Amino acid sequence: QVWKPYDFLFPAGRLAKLVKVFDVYFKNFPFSDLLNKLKLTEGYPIVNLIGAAQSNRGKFYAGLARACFNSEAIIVDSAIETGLEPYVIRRDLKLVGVAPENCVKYPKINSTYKDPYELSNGHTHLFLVNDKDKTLQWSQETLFKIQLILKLAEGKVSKKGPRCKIVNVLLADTPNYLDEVRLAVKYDLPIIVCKGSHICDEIIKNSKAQEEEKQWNLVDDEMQELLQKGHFYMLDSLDSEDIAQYIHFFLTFTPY
Amino acid sequence: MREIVHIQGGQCGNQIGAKFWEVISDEHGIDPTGTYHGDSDLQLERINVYYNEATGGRYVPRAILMDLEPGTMDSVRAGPFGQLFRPDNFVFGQTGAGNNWAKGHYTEGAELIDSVLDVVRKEAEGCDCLQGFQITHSLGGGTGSGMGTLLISKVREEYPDRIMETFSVVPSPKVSDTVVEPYNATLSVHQLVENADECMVIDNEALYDICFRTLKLTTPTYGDLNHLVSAAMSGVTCCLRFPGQLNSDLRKLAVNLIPFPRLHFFMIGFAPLTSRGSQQYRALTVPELTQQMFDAKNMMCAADPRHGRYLTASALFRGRMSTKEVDEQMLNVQNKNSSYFVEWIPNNIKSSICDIPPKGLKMAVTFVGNSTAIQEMFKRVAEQFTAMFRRKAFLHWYTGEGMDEMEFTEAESNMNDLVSEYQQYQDATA
Amino acid sequence: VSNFNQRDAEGVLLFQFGSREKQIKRENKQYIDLDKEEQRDKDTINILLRRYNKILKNVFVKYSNTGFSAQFSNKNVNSFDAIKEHNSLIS
Amino acid sequence: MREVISIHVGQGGIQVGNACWELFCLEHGIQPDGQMPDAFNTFFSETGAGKHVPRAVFLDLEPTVIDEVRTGTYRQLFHPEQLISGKEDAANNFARGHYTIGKEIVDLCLDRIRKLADNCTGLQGFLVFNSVGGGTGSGLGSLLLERLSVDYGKKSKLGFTIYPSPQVSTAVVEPYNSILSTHSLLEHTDVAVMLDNEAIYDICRRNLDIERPTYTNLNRLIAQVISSLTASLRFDGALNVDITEFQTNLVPYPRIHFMLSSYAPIISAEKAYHEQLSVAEITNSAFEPANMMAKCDPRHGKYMACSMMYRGDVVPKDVNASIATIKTKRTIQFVDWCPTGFKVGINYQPPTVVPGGDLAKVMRAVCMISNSTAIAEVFSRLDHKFDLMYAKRAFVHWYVGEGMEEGEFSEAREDLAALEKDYEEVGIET
Ligand SMILES: Nc1nc2c(ncn2[C@@H]2O[C@H](COP(=O)(O)OP(=O)(O)OP(=O)(O)O)[C@@H](O)[C@H]2O)c(=O)[nH]1
Ligand SMILES: Nc1nc2c(ncn2[C@@H]2O[C@H](COP(=O)(O)OP(=O)(O)O)[C@@H](O)[C@H]2O)c(=O)[nH]1
Ligand SMILES: [Mg+2]
Repeated sequence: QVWKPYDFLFPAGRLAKLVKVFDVYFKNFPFSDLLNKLKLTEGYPIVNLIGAAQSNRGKFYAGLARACFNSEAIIVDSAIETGLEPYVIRRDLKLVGVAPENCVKYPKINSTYKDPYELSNGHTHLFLVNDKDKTLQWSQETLFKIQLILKLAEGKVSKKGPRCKIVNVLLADTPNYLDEVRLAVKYDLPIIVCKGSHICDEIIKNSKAQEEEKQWNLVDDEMQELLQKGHFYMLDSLDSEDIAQYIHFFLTFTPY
Repeated sequence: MREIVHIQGGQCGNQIGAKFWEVISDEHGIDPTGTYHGDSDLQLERINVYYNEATGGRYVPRAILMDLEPGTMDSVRAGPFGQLFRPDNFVFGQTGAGNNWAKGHYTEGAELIDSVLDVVRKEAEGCDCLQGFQITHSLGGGTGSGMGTLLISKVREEYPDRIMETFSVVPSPKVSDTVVEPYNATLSVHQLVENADECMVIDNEALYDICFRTLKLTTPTYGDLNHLVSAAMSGVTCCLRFPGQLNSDLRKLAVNLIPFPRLHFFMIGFAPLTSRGSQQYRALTVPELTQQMFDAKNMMCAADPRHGRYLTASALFRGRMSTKEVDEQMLNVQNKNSSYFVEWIPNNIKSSICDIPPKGLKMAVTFVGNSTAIQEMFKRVAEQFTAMFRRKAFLHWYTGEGMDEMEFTEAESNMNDLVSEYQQYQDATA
Repeated sequence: VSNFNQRDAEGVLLFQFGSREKQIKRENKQYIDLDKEEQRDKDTINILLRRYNKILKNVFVKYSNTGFSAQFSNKNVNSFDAIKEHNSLIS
Repeated sequence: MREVISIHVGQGGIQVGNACWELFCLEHGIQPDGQMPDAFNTFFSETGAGKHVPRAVFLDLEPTVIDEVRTGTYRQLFHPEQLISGKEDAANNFARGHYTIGKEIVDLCLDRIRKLADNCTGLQGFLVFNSVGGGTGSGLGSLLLERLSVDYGKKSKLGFTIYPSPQVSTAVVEPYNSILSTHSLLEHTDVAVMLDNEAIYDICRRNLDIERPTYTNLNRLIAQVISSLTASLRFDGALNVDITEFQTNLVPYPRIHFMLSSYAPIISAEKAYHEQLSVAEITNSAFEPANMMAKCDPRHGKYMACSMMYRGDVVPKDVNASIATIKTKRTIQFVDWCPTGFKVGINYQPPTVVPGGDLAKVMRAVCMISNSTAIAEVFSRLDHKFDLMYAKRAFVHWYVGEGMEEGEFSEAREDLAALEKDYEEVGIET
């Protein structure tokens, strides 16, 4: 058995579905059977958060959650606390976390100290991925995360229709964003670069600068090449209404 | 302090009250003219529980009498102790309900109830510390079972934290005096479970059985049934009006006898009861009282208590007696009958002692037990209801006054759900 | 809740394949904190509460003294301040 | 210049306070009117000319018992405004007396406590009495202890709680509030003494030869135990003991302070004088398992420390010669890490007799306060009783609707599990 589903109860929190994947490199992973068992069988619009971690973006996440609610979109992140959780819980949004099982901790009952890599309350579905040797690190789950996103957007094969729209939101609050951006560009997916992280602020600043004035101090050369090849959209706002308008636009229309 | 007001409705409730107040007045030494002529000091210390004070030194009950026809209250006034009731509290209509629940709850009972609610509000707002209300009415009549139950909801909506008592006579299929009894019984049980904090069922068939077998008197009349019901009614609040070893108000019984909020239908019984010719043979002892108290034929309901298991039980001893004997006898009555007591709640019998016995008796006991055997009454009531309703017999009388069959279906479903979930705990095991 | 001799661990982690779904459905048979809400919602609600404050205060005063409290029956209210405090509360 | 204040809350607390306050007044020669026709200062205070006022306060929400006190022969003794009374009873509901009605009364009690404490100059500590299996008693005792622990801090408080019997019970819901109150006083009281009724019933039956005892006979024995405990503060003795000299001798660890008591001799005047009542035989009778004042078997566990008081004409050498005999016996074994476990006190004043009572006049008596490992059985059986009904969440709605949270029941269970584990961990040898 390549995967096993569980009911996961967050301490003082919601009941989630937790799926352990025992081999992330398994050829032809049975996503159809997995998603049928989770009742995730419709095609859903997807908002994928790239490099999501704990950040001071509170009102921005309220706008993002509103746009996802109005579009019936599933949010996909890295299963750790981001500050989106209160808005997701209140609106009954589907929040899907994908993480390596070895890189995350299970929440402790009545713990006075939250670990920054603890699974956050608000996730409705958790995908904990492993290799055979249980040595998986951050970025190695990224291929599984994108394949899951593509299958969630396609839904059941019997629905003859185009897949639902997928938008990526580059937060870059963690340094491990590069592999996920590389895969998003490879699948021709739109990427919203959101203000608030040092990496995103540098990208936005350099997008407005003339070529001769561009200074890259934090962004790797590979990311600079990806910015020319991919569909990147700069959001120089932390306003809840501006992110909601961007997400709603990209979930409804493809501008390229 | 912690006093209660009396509200009665219908003919049956008025006849019950006409003896309950006589019994209370005789207990407190109040003459039918409202003048105290008692012997003991304790007879006056807690008289504020049931009686108000007026100028001239006379006492007046805080009772409210309501009916949709004036005959019964015009008759109770001419009876003994009929002058105690304040004339202002008499409220009545000019039409009547004709044993039709719809007329007494939707069309006629709705317009009249404002006047009686005015005097009810006057009585409750004034009193020192409210304990609660006690209600006497019959489920076999239209005006009673309608107006009383709607008044229950109206009172509960305004006093959600107070306690509410109801002494309800349900129509037995053995002695039937009205053909439309199942309809207004089933409709009333639906509303009664949602609002009453306590309910005590009483059956005329069980009263006749008791009178014929235990007292062995030749010709029972309504006066004897009323006297037994009145003694049982007085026994519950005795320790609230007199000192004792372990005082226990109504709220304490509510805490200890109701495990879940929807299981509050008790059946009661009074001991001792002996014939005139055998009153000299018997000797009053605690074992003699407790053996008659748990006797199946002594229950005020035809329900057979050895057809189910007690969830809990209560006893209110009266007179001066040793507590050690009471506790050991309660333990013995629970060890010898372990099969009829539910096992996942240990020590499910409550006891209380009051040092003031009834006038003329040296010892007395009032028994209030919550048992699973009460399901049989709702079963037969629902059986008759569904036998009569499937043909829509007598339905037009109810449907001509704004009521529909949907409220009948919901009432039947809720009553059946109550029956099922009441026995759910009978088969529950630890 | 930690057990006997359990300083701490995790008290809510795993059940069999969403079995709790049937139990939660049987058992099932949120406060809006304006300080955590969007600033627009906080500001618009505060504007509306200011606009209708006179109505809300009339409604409050109309209902705050309509309940029968046996506690405040005229005899035992020894101080004007206790009456004032009661009249400033709604049940 | 040494004082102590006794707190009486609940019906059982007030009824045992009455019992101890006849005895103290009789022992110090004070008439029931409070007038004498320097040892009184421990319990009383001088008013300047004439009467003495007890250093006691009576608490209850239900007014019947206080009204009985204020009309008896002792109406002139107590200060009129230290008999704090409520209007509405808690009705065996713990959440009521801790969250709903006790909070509005606790402030007056604390004001009275301050007004009594400012008079004392050498305050030794507080005494408190409360029957645990009741709403107001347990709830108000918990709240008062919690307030006193922070208002005064290091002052010593002693609790004479009456836990329910193993099988004999008067209520049906008393395990819940017993467990909650044990939770509350586990971390808040310095000494707790076991007092369940069944053991004292057996004592009366076997020794006093009374076949129909009442609560007064039990309360008189408890009053005698209290007098024996506090005699050393107000009478000259060869080997004195103070209240503050307890946690250094009977309490090995801060968590473990529940101990069970015994008294000897207990005998009636009809056959008391036929035997010599030597010190050896009385100190043997005091250690008999059947004479424990709580229904627990000491043969099932080790002893930790024994503090035992004598009074009369006893000589220390005879006491030592009897402690040696007890150390000799093979049926009584002490814990390994305690080589000597006896604290002995000797007083000269013989116990006083109450006229019309049960006990006779004797020249020698012994009262023991013993801490033993066997006490865990009562906790285990109370826990088992609690779990049976908490499995199905029975009677919980009566507590959730009075302001208490759902999770409050679980943590009391966890603390009892911790206490039971601690008692097992202590009793193992090294
Ligand atoms: N030893 C002894 N125990 C008593 C006495 N009276 C009551 N009790 C015990 O107290 C328990 C119930 O608590 P009570 O003291 O009667 O009532 P309460 O503490 O005032 O609590 P409420 O019911 O709310 O009034 C019973 O289980 C009895 O065992 C007494 O006179 N002597
Ligand atoms: N105990 C008792 N029961 C009575 C008396 N009179 C009538 N009943 C019962 O009440 C039922 C009829 O109720 P009814 O008079 O129609 O109530 P109403 O519609 O409110 O007036 C009958 O089945 C009788 O058994 C009485 O004096 N004493
Ligand atoms: Mg009481």
